[PDB]
Amino acid sequence: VNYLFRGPVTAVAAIAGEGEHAGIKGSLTFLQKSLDGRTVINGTISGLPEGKHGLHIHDSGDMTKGCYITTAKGHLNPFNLSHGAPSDSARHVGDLGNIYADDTGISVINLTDTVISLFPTPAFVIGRILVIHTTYDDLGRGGSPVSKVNGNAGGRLACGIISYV
Amino acid sequence: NYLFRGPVTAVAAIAGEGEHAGIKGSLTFLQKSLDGRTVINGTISGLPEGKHGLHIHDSGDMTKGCYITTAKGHLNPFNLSHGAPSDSARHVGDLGNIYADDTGISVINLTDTVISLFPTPAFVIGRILVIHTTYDDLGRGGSPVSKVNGNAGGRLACGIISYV
Ligand SMILES: [Cu+2]
Ligand SMILES: [Cu+2]
Ligand SMILES: [K+]
Ligand SMILES: [Zn+2]
Ligand SMILES: [Zn+2]
Repeated sequence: VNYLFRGPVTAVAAIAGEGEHAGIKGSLTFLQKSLDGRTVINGTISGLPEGKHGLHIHDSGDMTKGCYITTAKGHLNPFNLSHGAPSDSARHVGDLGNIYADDTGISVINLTDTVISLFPTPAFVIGRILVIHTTYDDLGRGGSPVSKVNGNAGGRLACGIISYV
Repeated sequence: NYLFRGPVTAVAAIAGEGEHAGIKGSLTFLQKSLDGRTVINGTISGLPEGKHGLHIHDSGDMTKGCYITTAKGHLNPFNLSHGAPSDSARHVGDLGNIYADDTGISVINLTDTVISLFPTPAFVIGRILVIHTTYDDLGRGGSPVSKVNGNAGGRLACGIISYV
């Protein structure tokens, strides 16, 4: 069969900020053993402001303008659902929740997801931008008009394209 | 499965680092239909004058920066030898040479029928596009890596091919 659909797939994202956030640097590894399997996500980021930060996969993979996303498209959402928590049934494919940075600015990313895919199914996330937001994802529960659009997590601190190892 | 329908648009943001952080460019890839031709357009600035190999590599991993010497393998799912874009024996990732003149500007307009923006075995999204130090010898160079990668030297700049 087409080798893109075979065996374990490993993907990575090099995460970096720019300008005043050029000190935010890290990486994530995505591992999915089989088409029907969960995806494990592991990594570290350093240089972050302490506290929670939304972690989302965007519909665009376009980084010609750095971490500035020109398109208005929003989070990766091929099933046209509303913004939710990773464990919610009403979520975008790109809704991976919050990560946490300690007071030294280190974040240990350690999570598993059953909605994203590293295989070319409709939930494919390769070739899209992974975003680390300024503040926390309210999981669609904040009562803000944009709570159900993107969790009201603010601007972008750092970005990277999810791609093949 | 929408990854195999309609027209697909992809982009690569090309950048150097270190002594070559002035190298900056972008390319757009357009493929209107599965198995249709792919049209490539863009520009790169800041390059040393002359010809530079342009290849899609097997890895998309940018986590060690662009200038590694660990990932020299071109995208080659069909296990052929390195060649020119028009050669019959070529890698999927073999896009030949671009040219930069004395301004350091390279203008790129290409059409390819080997790469794919759809997830067939010739899929190039999620892989690194590499601009090399010097020219691709198109497999006609006599170095022991002429048929492996065209003997184009190290890397000047990279960019991941991703969805628009
Ligand atoms: Cu977001
Ligand atoms: Cu090359
Ligand atoms: K073809
Ligand atoms: Zn969302
Ligand atoms: Zn080659």
